[PDB]
Amino acid sequence: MISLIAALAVDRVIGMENAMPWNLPADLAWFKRNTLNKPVIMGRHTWESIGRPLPGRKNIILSSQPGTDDRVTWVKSVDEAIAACGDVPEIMVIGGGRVYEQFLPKAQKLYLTHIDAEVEGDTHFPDYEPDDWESVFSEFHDADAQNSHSYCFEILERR
Ligand SMILES: NC(=O)c1ccc[n+]([C@@H]2O[C@H](COP(=O)([O-])OP(=O)(O)OC[C@H]3O[C@@H](n4cnc5c(N)ncnc54)[C@H](OP(=O)(O)O)[C@@H]3O)[C@@H](O)[C@H]2O)c1
Ligand SMILES: Nc1nc(=O)c2nc(CNc3ccc(C(=O)N[C@@H](CCC(=O)O)C(=O)O)cc3)cnc2[nH]1
Ligand SMILES: [Mn+2]
Ligand SMILES: [Mn+2]
Ligand SMILES: [Mn+2]
Ligand SMILES: [Mn+2]
Repeated sequence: MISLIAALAVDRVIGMENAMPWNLPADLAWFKRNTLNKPVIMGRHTWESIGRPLPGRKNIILSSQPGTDDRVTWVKSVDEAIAACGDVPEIMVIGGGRVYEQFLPKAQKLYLTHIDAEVEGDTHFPDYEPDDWESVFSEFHDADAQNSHSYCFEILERR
């Protein structure tokens, strides 16, 4: 099973200038809990944005060019990325925009954080057809002293 996990600001913005400009510790904790001990697939731009391997996960990087770091697994196509994960129950695709576009048709589950923040950005999460997805979990949180915007965690499953 393939799942996508992402955090979206208003208008589905996910990034600006290869960065995420907000800081929401509760969302990073949600990301860690839902990805730990699973393989994570990311594109090369997101690998450069993160800047180091994510511990406790098999890190698979999609790039057309040879890898430059043997602490992670480099693959050259979607099918190779999937095969490199092996026979696991759940593969997590962690972006960025172009990678989400390629895996969305193959995904059964979306883990989305909706952040109430207006962000100039240059990368968006793909348009997804709402009729194809059922919301199976949602949890709203107001802003607090650690998290400066309100946010909504949602899990959607393909119908
Ligand atoms: N808010 C969130 O949840 C979230 C999550 C992830 C990322 N982001 C943000 O998203 C932005 C990066 O997204 P992006 O769309 O620019 O880049 P991306 O999807 O991270 O990376 C695209 C790169 O991945 C490689 N790639 C993708 N598909 C491939 C394929 N089928 N075969 C081979 N290589 C493939 C290519 O690398 P080569 O050029 O090396 O071939 C391509 O240029 C940043 O702003 C980051 O902060 C946000
Ligand atoms: N919901 C969500 N939030 C994100 O921030 C996010 N980020 C990415 C890509 N970027 C990043 C950037 C940093 C870290 C990171 O530092 N993660 C640590 C934090 C653990 C914690 O804060 O408790 C990790 O071990 O996962 C992960 C992904 C992909 N999907 C996401 N999905
Ligand atoms: Mn092929
Ligand atoms: Mn197999
Ligand atoms: Mn949203
Ligand atoms: Mn806000």
